Amino acid sequence: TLLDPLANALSHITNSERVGKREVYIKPASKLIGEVLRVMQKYGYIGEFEFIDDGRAGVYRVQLLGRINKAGAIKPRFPVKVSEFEKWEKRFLPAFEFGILIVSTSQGVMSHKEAIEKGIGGRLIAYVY
Amino acid sequence: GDPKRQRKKYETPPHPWIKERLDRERVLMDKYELKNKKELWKHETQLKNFRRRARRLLAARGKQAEIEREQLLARLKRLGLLPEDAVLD
Amino acid sequence: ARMHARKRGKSGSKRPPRTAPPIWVEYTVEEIENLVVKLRKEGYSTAMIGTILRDQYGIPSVKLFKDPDNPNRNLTITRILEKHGLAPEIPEDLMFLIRRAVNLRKHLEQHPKDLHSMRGLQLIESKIRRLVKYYKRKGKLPKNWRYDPETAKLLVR
Amino acid sequence: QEWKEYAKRVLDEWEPKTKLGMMVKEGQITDIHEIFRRGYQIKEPEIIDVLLPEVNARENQEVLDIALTVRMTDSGRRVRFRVLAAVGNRDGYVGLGIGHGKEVGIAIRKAINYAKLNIIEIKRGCGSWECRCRRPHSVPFAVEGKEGSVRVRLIPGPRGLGLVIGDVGKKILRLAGVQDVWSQTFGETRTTVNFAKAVFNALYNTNRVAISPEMIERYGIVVGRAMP
Amino acid sequence: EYLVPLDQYLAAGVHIGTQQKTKDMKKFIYRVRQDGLYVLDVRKTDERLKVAGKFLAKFEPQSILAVSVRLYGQKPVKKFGEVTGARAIPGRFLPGTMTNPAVKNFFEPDVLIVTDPRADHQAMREAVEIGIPIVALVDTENLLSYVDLAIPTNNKGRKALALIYWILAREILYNRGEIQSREDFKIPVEEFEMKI
Amino acid sequence: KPIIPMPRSRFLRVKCIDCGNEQIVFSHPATKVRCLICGATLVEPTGGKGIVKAKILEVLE
Amino acid sequence: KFEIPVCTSCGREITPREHATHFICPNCGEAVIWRCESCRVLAKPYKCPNCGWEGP
Amino acid sequence: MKRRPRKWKKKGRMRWKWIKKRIRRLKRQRKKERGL
RNA sequence: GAGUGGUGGCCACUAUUAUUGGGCCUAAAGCGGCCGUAGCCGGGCCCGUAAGUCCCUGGCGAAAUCCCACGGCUCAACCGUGGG
RNA sequence: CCCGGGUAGUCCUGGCUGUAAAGGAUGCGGGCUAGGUGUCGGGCGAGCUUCGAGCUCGCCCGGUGCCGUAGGGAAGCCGUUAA
Ligand SMILES: [Zn+2]
Ligand SMILES: [Zn+2]
Ligand SMILES: [Zn+2]
Ligand SMILES: [Zn+2]
Repeated sequence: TLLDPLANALSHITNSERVGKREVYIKPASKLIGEVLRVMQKYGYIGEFEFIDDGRAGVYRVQLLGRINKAGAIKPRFPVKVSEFEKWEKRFLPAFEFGILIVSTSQGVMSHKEAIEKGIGGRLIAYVY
Repeated sequence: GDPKRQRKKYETPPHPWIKERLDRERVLMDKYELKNKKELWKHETQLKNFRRRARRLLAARGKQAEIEREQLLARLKRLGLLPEDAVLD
Repeated sequence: ARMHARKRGKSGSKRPPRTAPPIWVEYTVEEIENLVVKLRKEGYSTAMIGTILRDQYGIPSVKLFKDPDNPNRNLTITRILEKHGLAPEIPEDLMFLIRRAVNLRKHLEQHPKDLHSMRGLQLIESKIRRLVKYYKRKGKLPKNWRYDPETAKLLVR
Repeated sequence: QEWKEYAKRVLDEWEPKTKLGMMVKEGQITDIHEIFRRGYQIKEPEIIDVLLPEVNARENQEVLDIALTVRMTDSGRRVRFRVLAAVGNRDGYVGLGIGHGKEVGIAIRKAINYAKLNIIEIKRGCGSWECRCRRPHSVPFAVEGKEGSVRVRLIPGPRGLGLVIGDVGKKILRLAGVQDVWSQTFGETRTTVNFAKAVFNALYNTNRVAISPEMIERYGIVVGRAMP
Repeated sequence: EYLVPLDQYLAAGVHIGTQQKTKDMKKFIYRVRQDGLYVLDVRKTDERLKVAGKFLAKFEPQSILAVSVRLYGQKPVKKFGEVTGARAIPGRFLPGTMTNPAVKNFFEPDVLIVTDPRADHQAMREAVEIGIPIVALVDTENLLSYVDLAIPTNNKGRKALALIYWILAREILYNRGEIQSREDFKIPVEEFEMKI
Repeated sequence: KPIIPMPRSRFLRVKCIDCGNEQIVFSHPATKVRCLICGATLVEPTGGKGIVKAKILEVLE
Repeated sequence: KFEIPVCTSCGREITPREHATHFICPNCGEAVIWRCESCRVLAKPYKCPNCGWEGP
Repeated sequence: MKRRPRKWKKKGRMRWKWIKKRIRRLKRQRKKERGL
C-alpha cells in the first residue's frame, strides 16, 4: 500500500521529466510535498505549482521546465550535523554544489546550503539535481 | 594493542614493470644522477604528501583549517618551491 | 488489491467535493434525525438507512449536515443513533461477519467434505479476528472479549 | 602550421560528394563546431581532415585492439582481423572506430577512417570537491556510460592526479583532452571493445545533462576547443 | 472551404479514413460513423494544406523529394514533381539513395514529402538519418512519429490524392510567384489521377 | 484517470402519475423507490441506471 | 564561445550526434524551430515563439 | 530429497532418476547393515 | 640494489559478503500454494509534550602513538615547545 | 521396444503419506512511464431490429492473448499482465 507520498511524487516527477512531459499531477498532497515543491521552485528546478481541493488529501499541479536530471526521496531519513554534509553531498550529487539536498530542520525544511548558512542540522528528506 | 613501528618514508610503484613509468623514471635518474630508485620515490612521496595536504585543506572549514593552510603555504615558500605571492591553488 | 483474492477492483462511490448541504434538500436536520430514528426502529442497519435516505428522500448524505450539538464535528448515522441511544451494542460489520460465520459453520457440520467452503470460513474468521483486535485497541469492546464459535451462536441468536 | 598546409592541400585536392562536403568546400562552414548539433551526416572523411587536421598526427592516432577472428568453411578456416582504434585532438574532440579486413594494415586504415567519421564533441571542466578551480582539466561532473555488460562511471579529480582508469580508458581520455579523473567500473572490463565504447559513451553523455548558466562559471565548463 | 468548395472535397473523398484509429490524430478526427469508420476534419486539412504550401514555397525548387510507394499515388506525385520542379521517386524507393554516396542516383534534398509513412518507411528512415524536415500525408490510422509537418487526408484514395497534390502544387506556385492568382492555374485536376 | 472524479448519477424531481405527489429520487437506486403517499413504484433498481416510471420535471446536480 | 541549439518543446540542449532537426516556422517563417530526436519520436507538439501556431 | 535441477541435464551423466534410485538402494543397505 | 629470492598468514585485488554497494525466467538461487502471531515498514489535517533529532554551553574520555609549524642533535630517523 | 493373457493399482467409504519440469523455471501490496489490435463479464450512449436475455458501433472499469515506442538485458527476449 501507499507508504511514502514524497517518494511517489519525486519518482513520478523524474519519470515525467525523462519522458519529456510538461505538466504533472501529484496525489495525495501534503504539507511536506508543498514545502519540497516550494524549495524546488525557489531553486528553479520546476515552474508554477498550485493546490487543488477535492474533498480528500488534495492534489498538486506542477509545471516542468525540463531542468531536472534526477529527483528522489532519501530513505531512511538520516540525521545530519552542520559539519557532516560533505559525505552526503558526495554520495547523492555528481559534483560539489551541483544539486541540492532537501533537509527537514527545526526551522522548517530548506536546502542544505541554507542549513549550512544558518548553522543548523537536520534530517535528509530528499535530493534533486 | 601493539606499540609503534617506524614506517618507510617512500612508496614503491604499484606495478614494478610499466614501460612509460620506467622510461620516465630512467630519464629523471639520468638527469639528476641519483644513486637508486628509492631516493626518487622518496621525493615523489614528498610531492604526493604536499598535494594530499593541499587537497584536504581545500575542502576544510575551521580556524585550525585556516592555520594549517597558512602554515603549509609558509613552509612551501620557505623551502622555495612556490613564489612569495603563491596561493593554495 | 483485495486482502485475500489479490485482484484490483476499483468499483466504488464517486463523492463530489462538497462543503455544505445542497440547496434543494427538502428536509431539515431535525427531520433527517427523525427519519433516521424511525428507520432504525423499523430495523434497517446504518447502511440501509443511508441508502434509503439517498434514494427515497433525496438526501445525498448525512455527513454534509453540521452537528448541532458539537460544532467541531459533522453529523453521522451512528452519531445520531447514539445521541438517541439506539447505537448498536456490537459493531455492525463485525456482527455481520459473525452471523455469516455461524451460518457457514452450520452448513459445514452437515457437509464436512466442503473444503473450499471451509477455506472461506477460515478467511471470514481471520477477518473477524482482525476487526476484534482493532476494536480492542480502540476500546470499543472489553479487553477480555474473545471470539469463540460456541458463544457466537448465542450472540447471533 | 604544418597541419594548416595539410588542410590547404587536401582542400585543393578534394571534390565534394555530399551536401556537407559541398558546404565545407564552398566555405559556409569554417569551424568544426558548426558541423555538430545540426543533424547532418558525416560520410566523407575529408571534412574532418580539413576542419580538424591535427587528428592525422601519429601521436594523435591510437590503436586500442587487434583481434584475430575465424569462421569455419568446408575448405578450412577463414581468418579476419578486427582493429579497434581511436583518434582525435587533445582539445575536446575524439572518435572511436572499428575496422575489419583481411590484413592488419587494411583493418587499421579502415578503423582510423571510421573513427574519423565517428568523431564527437565533449565538455570539460572541474567539479571535484578537493580542487574547485575553473580550468578544463577534467570532466565537469560525474558521468555514466554503458555498453554491453561494461558500466563506467567517471568522476572529477583534482589537478595533478593522473587518469585513474584502465589503460585503454586512459588512452581514450588522453586523446579527448581530459587528464584528471577517477573511475568506477562494473562488468567485464577485459572486453576491450565494450570497455572502450563504454568510455566513449561516458564522455559523450557530458552533453546530456542540464546545467544552469551559473554552473558554467562555477565549473569552468568548456565545450569542444578551449581558449586555444 | 477557401481553397476548394466543400462539394469538391466530399467528391474527392478526402474526409474518409479507415476503421482503425490512433490517439496521435484524435485532434484531426472529426466524428465517428455508425459503421465504425472515422471522418477527418476538412477545416484542419485545408489549414494544414495552406501552411504546407507556404512552408514549401521557401525551399529551392530542386531540393524537394516526393515519394509514394502506393500505385494510386505514384502518378500524382510524378505530375506534382514535374509541375513544381521538385524531384519525384514513384514506386520502390532504392535503399541507400539518401544514405549511400556510392549509389548512382545519390541525392540529398532539403525537404521530404511522403504520401504515406507506413508505405514509405524506408524513405522516412533515410530522411531521419540525414536530418531534414519531413512532410507527411497522414490518414486516421497513421502515426505522427518523426513527422515535422502533417497534412490530414485520405492518402489511400485516388481522387483524394489527386486533389491534394493539385491543391498543393497550386499553393506552392502561388506563393513562389509563378502565378499571380489561384485561378490562373490551368492544368485540370482530372489529369492528376490515373485512369482505370 | 480523472484528477477530480465526479459522479455520473444525478438526482431527479419526479411527479407521481397516480396521485401527483412531488419527490426527489436518485438516478441509480439500489432499492425499489416508492411514492411517499400512494406507495406506487417510481424507480426500479437494476445493474445500472434505474428505470423511471414517474414523470420527470428536472435533473438536479 | 558559441551558442548551443536548444529544443523548442522541452528546452533541453541537443547532443552533437542525435537525430534532431531545425527548420523555419512553416506559418510565419521568421522564427526557427528545433526538434530533439526524443521529441520527434514521441510526436511532442511545438509552438512557434511568435505565431502561437502549434503542432507538427 | 532436496532439488538440484542442474542434475537433470544429461550432458555427460546418468539419468538423475536412476542415480536417485541407486542412492536410495545404498542408503537402505547401510541402514540394514547398521541394524535399524 | 646491501639487498634480492622461496614458503605460510592478514588486508586490497573482490560490487566473490554488497548499509554506501551484489544477485535469484533461461547461468547458484522465489518456500507447491494460501491464512496469520512477534518483528520491520505504515493515508491526509489540527492542537499539546519534547523521548529520538538539531544548535549553544559546563565536567570528562591518562600518557605514549597520529597530523601541522618552530627549535636541538650536520638535515633526517629521534626528542622538546605550541595547535589539532 | 512389437503381440496375445494378467496380479497390485486405477473406482467408492473412513484414514496416513505431503511428494512433481507442483513451471509463468518469474514471491507479495503500492505510485508513475506512447500506442495498436483480438476476446470474456459488467455499466453508459447511439443506430438497427423478426422487439429476442437479439445485432452493430463508440466510451469506462476489471479479466485474458499478440505486435510494439522510450527504456532494460550477455543475448534469447521482456516492454501498463515489465524482466
Ligand atoms: Zn580543478
Ligand atoms: Zn404517488
Ligand atoms: Zn511562426
Ligand atoms: Zn526537445
